[PDB]
Amino acid sequence: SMMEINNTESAVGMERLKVDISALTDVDQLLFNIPLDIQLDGPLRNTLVGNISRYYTHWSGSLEMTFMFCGSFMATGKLILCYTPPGGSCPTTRETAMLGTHIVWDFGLQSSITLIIPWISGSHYRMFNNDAKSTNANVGYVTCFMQTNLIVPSESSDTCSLIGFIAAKDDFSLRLMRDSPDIGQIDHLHGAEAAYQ
Amino acid sequence: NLIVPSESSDTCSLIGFIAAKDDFSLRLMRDSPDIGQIDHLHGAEAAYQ
Amino acid sequence: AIQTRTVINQHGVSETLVENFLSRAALVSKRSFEYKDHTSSTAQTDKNFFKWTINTRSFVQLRRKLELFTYLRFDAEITILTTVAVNGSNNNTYVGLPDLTLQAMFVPTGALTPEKQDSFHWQSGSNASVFFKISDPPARMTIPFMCINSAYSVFYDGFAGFEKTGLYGINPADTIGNLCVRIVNEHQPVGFTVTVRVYMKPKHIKAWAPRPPRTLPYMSIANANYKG
Amino acid sequence: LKLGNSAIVTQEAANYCCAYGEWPNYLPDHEAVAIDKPTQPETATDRFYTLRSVKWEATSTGWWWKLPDALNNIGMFGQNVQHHYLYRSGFLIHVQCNATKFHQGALLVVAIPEHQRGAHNTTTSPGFDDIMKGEAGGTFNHPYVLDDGTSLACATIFPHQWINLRTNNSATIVLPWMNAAPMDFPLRHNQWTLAIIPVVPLGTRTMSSMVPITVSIAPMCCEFNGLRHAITQ
Amino acid sequence: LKLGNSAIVTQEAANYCCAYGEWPNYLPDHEAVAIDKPTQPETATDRFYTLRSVKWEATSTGWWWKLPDALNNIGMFGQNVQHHYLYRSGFLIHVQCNATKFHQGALLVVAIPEHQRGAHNTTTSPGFDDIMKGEAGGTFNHPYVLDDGTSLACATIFPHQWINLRTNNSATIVLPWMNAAPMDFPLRHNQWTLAIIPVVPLGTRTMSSMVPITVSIAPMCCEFNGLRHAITQ
Amino acid sequence: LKLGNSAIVTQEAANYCCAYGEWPNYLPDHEAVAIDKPTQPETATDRFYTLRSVKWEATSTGWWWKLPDALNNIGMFGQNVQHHYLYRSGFLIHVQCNATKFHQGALLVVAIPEHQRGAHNTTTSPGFDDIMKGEAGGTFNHPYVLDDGTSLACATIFPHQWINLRTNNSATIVLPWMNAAPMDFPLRHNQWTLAIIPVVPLGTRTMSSMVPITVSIAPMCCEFNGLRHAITQ
Repeated sequence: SMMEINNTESAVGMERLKVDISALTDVDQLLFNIPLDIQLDGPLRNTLVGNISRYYTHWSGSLEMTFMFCGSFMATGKLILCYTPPGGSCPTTRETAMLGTHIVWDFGLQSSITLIIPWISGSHYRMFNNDAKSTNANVGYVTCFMQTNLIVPSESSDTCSLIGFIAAKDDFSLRLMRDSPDIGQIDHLHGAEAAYQ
Repeated sequence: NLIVPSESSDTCSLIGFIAAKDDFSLRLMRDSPDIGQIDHLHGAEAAYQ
Repeated sequence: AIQTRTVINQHGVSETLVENFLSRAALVSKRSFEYKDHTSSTAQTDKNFFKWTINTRSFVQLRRKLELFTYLRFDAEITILTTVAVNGSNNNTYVGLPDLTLQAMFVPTGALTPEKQDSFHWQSGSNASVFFKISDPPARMTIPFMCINSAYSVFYDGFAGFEKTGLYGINPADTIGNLCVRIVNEHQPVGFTVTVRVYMKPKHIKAWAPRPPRTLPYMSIANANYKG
Repeated sequence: LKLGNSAIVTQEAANYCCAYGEWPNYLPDHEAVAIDKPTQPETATDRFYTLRSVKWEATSTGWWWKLPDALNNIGMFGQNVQHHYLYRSGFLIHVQCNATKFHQGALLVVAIPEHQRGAHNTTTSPGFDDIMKGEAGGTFNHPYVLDDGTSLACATIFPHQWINLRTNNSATIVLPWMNAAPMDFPLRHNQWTLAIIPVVPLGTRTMSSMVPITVSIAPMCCEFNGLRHAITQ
Repeated sequence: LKLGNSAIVTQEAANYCCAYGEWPNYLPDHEAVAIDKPTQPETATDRFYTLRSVKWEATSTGWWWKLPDALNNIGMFGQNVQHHYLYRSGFLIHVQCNATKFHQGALLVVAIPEHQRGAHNTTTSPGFDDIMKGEAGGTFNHPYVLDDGTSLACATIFPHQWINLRTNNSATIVLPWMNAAPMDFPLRHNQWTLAIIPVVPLGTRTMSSMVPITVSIAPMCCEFNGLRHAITQ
Repeated sequence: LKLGNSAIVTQEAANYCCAYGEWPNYLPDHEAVAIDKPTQPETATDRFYTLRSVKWEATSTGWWWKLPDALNNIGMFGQNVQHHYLYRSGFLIHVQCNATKFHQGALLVVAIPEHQRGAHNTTTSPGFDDIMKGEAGGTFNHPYVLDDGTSLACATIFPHQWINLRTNNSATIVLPWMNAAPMDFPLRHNQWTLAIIPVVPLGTRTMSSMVPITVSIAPMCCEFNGLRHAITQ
């Protein structure tokens, strides 16, 4: 299931499921900064795993997040994906992306790349006495950097796009179901008070 | 004529290599005249010190 | 904005079953109907009895829970929790709360839905009713799977008929029933504002063709219109 | 390729989507309890009905054809839809696009069970005109919401393939019957909804140079109710 | 693909270069005679350290990264390089370029044992700044001479693959330890030198439209010396 | 003696305290259900980290070091504490004192599970500064109450040895993991609290002539979470 990979709030609706890679997007630039946290605003909001695990408090397990490049057939470019563990800082450059656990995905010949994430574990915490603070958790990041310039033929489009999906493995599991706060009670729906007639 | 798409480069290049097989063989070694004796190298007369 | 993390062992798969996931008795309909003695028939067909067509789309959270799946088969365990409340005042010590009984009658498709608290449809007999009181535990009726197809179309891509207008998503099937709750007792001199909070617990749940959940807020029960 | 009909579609390697892992099938023991005289296993109805090629631009948002909304009023399927009250059919969704190797784009071919699509900022239900579109089909005014209030980011849990134009230009979703009913009326209801939704706009160095998305549907294991019944004996 | 590290690189088919025909390995019987406490077979150090993508133009001449010059000051390899006196590691050179099918160019991926590179028209030795370049690495001012006085026309006798962009965009050179020493100090010495050298300039009908050469290095069978030694008994 | 680390402590006969009768151990079947990639059985982290010798006077009351509060910010344990989110380790508490045969004193070496120590006559919780002390550790302002509201007279039900200076100057408490959690974060939490508490003041005919209490801790079976994970496949 796709994620809202474009974290820019100007890009909303359709083109927030995709990120643009152009010839002017240069080398060693952070292209997306997906956090691996479920119940806070970001790419992991309107996903399958995020929305189903918003019905639950605890969502420990592993996710199987898959990216495919959506460019031309000969749209070749080396692109480094860095995943960071919950204990650590978010990478900002290719140099600190290389030190962490990372893969280098050249999408010249491979169209879809497939990432396996070890044991993301987050929950909902209400440790404060009746405060209802809705404590959150940061338990990971998946980042993107440009290993080289994306090059294209002159007749093809330079602004080549990229989408990505996320799934779950068998060790992913949920516990202690709750009401999902995605939709609140509107209490003035037009179809209401008609079944009540 | 070498033909290319309009978006690709028309001046398409070509390189080449050379190797040898097992029947290739050499005999009667000599000094290679690729580099001659310069006799005024800067690092010289320093090991001689 | 405190950020804390905990390690969860979490060696369970049965808590994410569809049966456990939808088998929670959630509030599906609630209103207070004014049973207080009607010498004059005012605000008819809703005053002296509680009528509600049995649908899961009336409340938003439980609605978004069951339209996670396209097709659903469940025997809806209906738990009806009625709490009366005397409107007005009589004295200061105790107003006196009678143990009045209620006929929580279930009116299926093809059956006559009552239009008043003293209509002849309440004494039909064919459509099954439970008679329970305030002092009694709340009425737990597990109604069976009432649909002429084999699953509840919580989306129905189509109309109830080839003509008329406004039947999109209205299955001729499903239409689980008309939960009609009255007070069997004749009108007391003092009045009660009884609110019927009925809870539906789906039981023996099988889900088919699972879907993306609803992400923008709902705007109507009958359709799936959106504020984009 | 795909020679099992009266009309074929020549393409590359198949790579079918077993939609929910299951193939189309006829009535098993459900035949006795459903509406009787369902015997017709209509094979001329299985003709590969190619809809007219919808036009993929960068500015486009999406298209949809409901599966009884499509293929009715044309061909053997349309004629038996008018002459027959109820039916059952799986559908062999086949989506092609004559897009060049230089073209840029992703395309969510998603077939939706019961796409009860809502209207935009009106509380009324959509009607006959804006639901029963027909051969050309409607366009997603809001493909990110899938016109239903859902999310396109989770549209892939439905039976779906993916036209990433750099690796494939062909989709094959082999839909089953997909109804609560064993057999259902094609006039009043749609069991499926093919949705051609570009999550990436079509990309060229020009103004998104032309590709057509030609959509070809064959009703697989299509089974109507029988008008020709021996009412005697 | 290449899932044996904490960081992966997804690409096409491998086509590795067994560099001089041999794989990386740890210390065999050489462990007893070398510097003691070498036990650490550091596996988090084997993370696929992708260097930042150097920018291939037609006007460009080449790039180089010495293998201990690269991967030091960053990551687990860099931190163990500062904390550790000596080490041994083979290197899995992996060179990718997101070049289109329309792009034109050849690229000599050559890994050089002991690239003692000379200066240009100065008799002095190159120093700390122009040898220990780092993550980005230096550029070949004279790639035909390989900055060493040698010839690029015979650079292929070294372990090498070939990015002919019309047939492959991936290189994989699986370097062994490559030292006279069994274990050697990474601060003062480089065992290898990856050299991305275009023998053909990058070709497009435009002004050599952009491709990046993303270079990814994993230290295979990387083995440092052990700081945590039981000095008792 | 104690040669199983990179740093040894030479002393007399061991006389260890199996803390609650059990030895340290790694994750058994609990590894699959806890946070994944815990594989690192860090052995350089097992270095015998000797804290600086706290100074036993007659006027002194006690000392304490929480076991993740100690050994963090120094050494391999400290560096992996900053680089790692969560961990599990038992601790080999070893308490020495170079006290003469003429010296007088008893010393309750007591390791406390979850020493949630309270403040003195203030109702507020103790904070970062007065809990996370560090290498030197805090001093018991009220060792009879153990700073917790409990009693020191029942502090011996905890894992404890006894430095009666007339019979032994060595303590060895072999602590297990001791948490409700299988693995826990070392930054935000302490599983143990070593407490050097003299129930007898140090006695000499002089003004309690000098002995140092040198405290040496080795994290036994120390196991962090793995940063170097193969995120591919």
